[PDB]
Amino acid sequence: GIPFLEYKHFVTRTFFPTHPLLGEWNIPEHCRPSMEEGISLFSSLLNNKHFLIVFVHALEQQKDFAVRDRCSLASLLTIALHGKLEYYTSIMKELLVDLIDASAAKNPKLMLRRTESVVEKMLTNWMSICMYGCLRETVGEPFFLLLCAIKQQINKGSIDAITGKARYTLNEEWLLRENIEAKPRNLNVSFQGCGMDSLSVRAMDTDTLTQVKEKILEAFCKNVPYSQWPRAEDVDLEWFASSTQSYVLRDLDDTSVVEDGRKKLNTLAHYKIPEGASLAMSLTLDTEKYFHLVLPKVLPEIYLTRLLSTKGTLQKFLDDLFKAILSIREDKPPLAVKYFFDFLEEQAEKRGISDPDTLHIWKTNSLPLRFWVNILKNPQFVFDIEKTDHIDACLSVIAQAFIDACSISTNKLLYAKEIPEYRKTVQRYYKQIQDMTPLSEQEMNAHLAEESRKYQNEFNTNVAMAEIYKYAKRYRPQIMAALEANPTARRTQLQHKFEQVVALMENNIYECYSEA
Amino acid sequence: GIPFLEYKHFVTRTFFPTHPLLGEWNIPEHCRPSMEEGISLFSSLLNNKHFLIVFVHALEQQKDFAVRDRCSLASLLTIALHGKLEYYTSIMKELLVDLIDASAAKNPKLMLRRTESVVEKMLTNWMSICMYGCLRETVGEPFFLLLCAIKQQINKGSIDAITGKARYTLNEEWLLRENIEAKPRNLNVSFQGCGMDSLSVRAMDTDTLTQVKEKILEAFCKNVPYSQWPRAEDVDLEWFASSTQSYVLRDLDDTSVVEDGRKKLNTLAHYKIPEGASLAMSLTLDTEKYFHLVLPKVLPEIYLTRLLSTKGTLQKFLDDLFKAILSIREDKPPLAVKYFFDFLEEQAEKRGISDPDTLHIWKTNSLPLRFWVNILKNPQFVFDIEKTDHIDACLSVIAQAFIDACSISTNKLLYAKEIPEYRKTVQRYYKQIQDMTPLSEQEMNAHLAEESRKYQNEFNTNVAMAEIYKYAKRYRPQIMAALEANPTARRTQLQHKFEQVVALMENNIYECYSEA
Amino acid sequence: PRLVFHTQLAHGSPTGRIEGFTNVKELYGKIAEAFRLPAAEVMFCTLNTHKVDMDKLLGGQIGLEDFIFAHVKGQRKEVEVFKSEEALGLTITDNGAGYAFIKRIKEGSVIDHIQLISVGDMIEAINGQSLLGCRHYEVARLLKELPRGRTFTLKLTEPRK
Amino acid sequence: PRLVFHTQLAHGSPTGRIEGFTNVKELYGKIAEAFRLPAAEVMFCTLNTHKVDMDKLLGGQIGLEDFIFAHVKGQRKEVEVFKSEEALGLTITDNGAGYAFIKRIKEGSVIDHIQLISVGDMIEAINGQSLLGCRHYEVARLLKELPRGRTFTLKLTEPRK
Repeated sequence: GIPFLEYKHFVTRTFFPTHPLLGEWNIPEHCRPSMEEGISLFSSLLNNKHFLIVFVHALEQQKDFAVRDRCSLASLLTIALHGKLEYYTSIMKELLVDLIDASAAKNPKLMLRRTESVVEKMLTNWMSICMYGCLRETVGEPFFLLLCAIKQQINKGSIDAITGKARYTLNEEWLLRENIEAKPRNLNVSFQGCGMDSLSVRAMDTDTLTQVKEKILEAFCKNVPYSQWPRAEDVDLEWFASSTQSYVLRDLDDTSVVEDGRKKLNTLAHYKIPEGASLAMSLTLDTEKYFHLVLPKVLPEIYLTRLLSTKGTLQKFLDDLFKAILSIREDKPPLAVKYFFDFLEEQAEKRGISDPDTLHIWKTNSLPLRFWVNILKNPQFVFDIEKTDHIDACLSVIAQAFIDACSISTNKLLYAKEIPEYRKTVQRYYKQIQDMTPLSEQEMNAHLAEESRKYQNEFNTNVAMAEIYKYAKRYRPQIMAALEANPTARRTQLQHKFEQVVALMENNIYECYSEA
Repeated sequence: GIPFLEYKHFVTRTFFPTHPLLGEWNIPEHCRPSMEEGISLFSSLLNNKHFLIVFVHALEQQKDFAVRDRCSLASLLTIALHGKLEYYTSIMKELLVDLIDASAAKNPKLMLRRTESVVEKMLTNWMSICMYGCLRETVGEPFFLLLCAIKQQINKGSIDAITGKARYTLNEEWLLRENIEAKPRNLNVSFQGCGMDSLSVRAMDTDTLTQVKEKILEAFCKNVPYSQWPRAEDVDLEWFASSTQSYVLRDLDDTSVVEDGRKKLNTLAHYKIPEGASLAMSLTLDTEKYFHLVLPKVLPEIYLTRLLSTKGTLQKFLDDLFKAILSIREDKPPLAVKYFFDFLEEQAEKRGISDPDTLHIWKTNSLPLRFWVNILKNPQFVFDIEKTDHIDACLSVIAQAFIDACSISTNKLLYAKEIPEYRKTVQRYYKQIQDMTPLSEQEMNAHLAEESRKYQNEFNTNVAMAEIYKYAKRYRPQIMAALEANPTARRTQLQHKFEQVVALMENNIYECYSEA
Repeated sequence: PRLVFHTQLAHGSPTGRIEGFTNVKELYGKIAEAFRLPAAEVMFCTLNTHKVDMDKLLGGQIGLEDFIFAHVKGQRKEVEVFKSEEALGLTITDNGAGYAFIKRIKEGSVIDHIQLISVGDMIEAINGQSLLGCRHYEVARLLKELPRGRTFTLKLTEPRK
Repeated sequence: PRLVFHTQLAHGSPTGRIEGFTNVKELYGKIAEAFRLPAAEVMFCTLNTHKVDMDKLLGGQIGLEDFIFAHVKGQRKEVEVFKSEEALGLTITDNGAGYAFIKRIKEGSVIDHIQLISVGDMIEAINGQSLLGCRHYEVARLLKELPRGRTFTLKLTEPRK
């Protein structure tokens, strides 16, 4: 029962830094018949390769067409054409060749290192689409179990509510460096008729009540997506101290202590909450002002020990994940990855680039770094789960280890002894792909056509096109200049069919002028 | 064949410092049905005395309702109600009483001295309407002959084209004080098939050719209104010096002389134009740069002589005019003047103001100074004639003499010996009016109704109302406050019928709000 | 849904009438029809000016660009107001159908302080005294008359949302 | 001349259709009719927003506020132009019916200097070569191709005035 996101939200969240692209269109009925035919005609243009390629090149020669914009067009395109992924891939390959031809002067090992062109973002989105199946069927579960394993592990120790520093972590910059006597507590909590009648929730002596409330919310909502949980500040917490009395417990009230100007957040220890205490849950910061646990060359052994102990706990979970990501399920091999890696090798040979290490870099820069590193750092892209600052800092260490495994060569000493074996795994992976029988254009296109067909009515392509047309407007004379320059565009009168759209979208034939 | 203006232009020119008020309405067909009923309803309101009186009082208590504005409302009103002069007079009398009651603290001799209230301008317009008949039937001809007599008289001597100073004038500040040898010339001028074949035009040696051109234009256009004349700069002038040659004559060309930095305007003398010279006329300034005749305690006798000689020439014409203005034609006496003067005496007695000199002042301040002085100074209000700076300066002297005759008590020494006899005439006039049998409200109202009826379709009352409504908008809450204050306005729900108009004119019922 | 447009020739003509048009070519044909001209004689069309103004060129559809939202009566409320100042701070118009409501509430005013009075609220009574038949200026009159230093009672109705 | 307006209840409803209205009271009656409500239930109407925005209150008639002036072909002209600069300085669109004309003439340009070329002038030929069938961008192409330093000839037509 892993809380996977449905494909349209996965796409939405990884394509953009997007409610409009999943619902209806916001064009008033005033100009609705007008823009209806406008977008229709513009879709025909976007699917005309002799247009779209010029259209992208032209836009990319304008200095005020920022990187932020280039990535927007790419994602807008991926959505606009998501029903025609065969065609979309055709365009991406063409634009990738153009990108390689442009970088024929530069060092080959620098290809696809960053995402600063339309095709590079396109490539990332392509990878997102093709790898989503891998997530759903293979990688998602070990990824998720790891996340759980991290959460459970960090919670076996104190965590500072303000700074996020915990006793246990993978990240040495997040070590709670106070030697805090943490006393575990088993609470007996009830909810307002929700779930089971009473649960045994484990908490620490040192937990603020927001922290205790979060732990109780986890205990009562295991089989539910996070987006449906009550927020910790949407629930109250009573303590049945006896049969005659009960008290509301808060992080801050008339009993909170002040030390050197700052107010100390209330903890279970503060209220002298006893072991076994029965609670009831119901529906209902300026660091210079407050504090929790942190009263304010070489790592002392116990801090190193704690980095090791949490490394140790997570290690099987972590291996399982890296194995899932860097291995071929013989059941169903990675067709799209084979297809693209072969395209890389193909383009490499056409230019006499045979250096095994350069090819390794191209593949690494195409899939593990494009896709997987951002997934590890952002599990909120894949699952309906809480994003917390600390767990992200742990995933940062892990993502770094992944990055290092795909490489060829202080804070990097923790996973240092596992990186060689990971490199072997990555290299073995790349080889395994190079060994599996190649797939024809026909087979790939059949697979792509299936992705298109599966997720037909997910995205509002009209809205996507409408956004693309805005760029098409802002550079209308440049686009026109670029179509006039291209022999094939003029021969087919694409200049007319372009302005035909501009006239319709603007409801004004006089939005089409020429200088002389 | 006096070139009188038609009544609607006379009205237009004296009511305002007004093409819109003689033609059609500029309200688009967009809001035409809307504003149609708006203005219709607003006319009903304006003709409701219990509204209009409050409406005027309310507007006159606002500090930012300037004098310029007050006079505009008055003239707009006179036009809006020109078909209902009985009612209009009724309103003016009511507002005049209010104006007298307000000035019950001040000195009685100060009434109607200036035009700084709505009723005072109304009064002037009233006088304009009622006196226009006098102009057409009695005063206009002697006034016009005088103007001709002045023009003819000044032209017997040199006139400087730049400064307007002439040899002959009534105004000592306009005396050409150069002793210029003026030689008269008889020219034989022809026009392009216009009028007679050749005319004998009289000009001076010293005339610039613009001046000569103007003299020829007068000679060819006697029986025609000035507004139809060719402008002097719209005609060329050739000189047949012989049968072999002719030359174009200009104020300025390649033969013009320069003296001490300035260019001297060409004159007949400059071209050595001989006596009897044949010319042909056809259709075609910075004082530091150019000059004409003026090369730059007690009046020397010859300048006094010239003031006397032109005074002398005009004297019979001038007496005739002043007699026409200050006398009762027994044929048809001045009904409107009798009617109003009696209203003055009536209001005077109601307040025990019996001082003969105070009453004299009230009458003087009501008709001779309100109307006649501005007519003398502005003959362009009455006739289709040219307005020249110098003749206006002569009429200034004459107007001053008129002003002095209506009074009771250096530059005023010219007509000094005629003023006593004029005073006798004025006093005799006032008495003659006080002696003629009084006319009933009935008779006056029948006379007014006839003026209304005669000039029915002259003025665009809709446009007039529309302008009035603008003021009605700008002070909508004040008007509303003033209607709420008045017992009779609230009792008749004038507040509703007002806002009913505002809603229609604005096409918005939500242009009607109230604060609380 | 039949649209009718008014029409003149830019150089002077009587006013012709034209039925709604889909594209610009159809417009010229219709204009030429109404003035008995070959349609190839029309050059271009302008809006609300006879002058050759290219900022007023007409190159698209014209039509009703207006969506009308109606607000129905919703929740009935009854609030107390203590008139501490001379000005309550509200503005009152009416819908031209007997109901007078709040068009504005001046910021910082007495009414602006009351959570349960919002804009677009119809006022039905003042101290149980109904306001039926009362124009917006008569309603505002009644409010200003109310004793300063005492509490009055409004019966209100919010539009449904 | 039948107007049709789109209609919703501000709190949510399907879209109803309403025929043109003379005053505001008739509007409410028509709205209530289309949604089967007593007409006394309507409080007020807003335009292009469901929100309670008093700046978008609808308190008057709505209708075609547009007067369409058509420009007919008038005087034919033939002018010479010496292309001394790279840019002639004119802008060319077309009426969507085969005629392409001058929409703009840049101030200070080569064309701006020529008295007998004004805005709204149709261009019919370039050196006697007709421009029938030529889109506005194809006409501007032909002009830029013309030899710089030589003189070309335009056949023009002014709209009648």
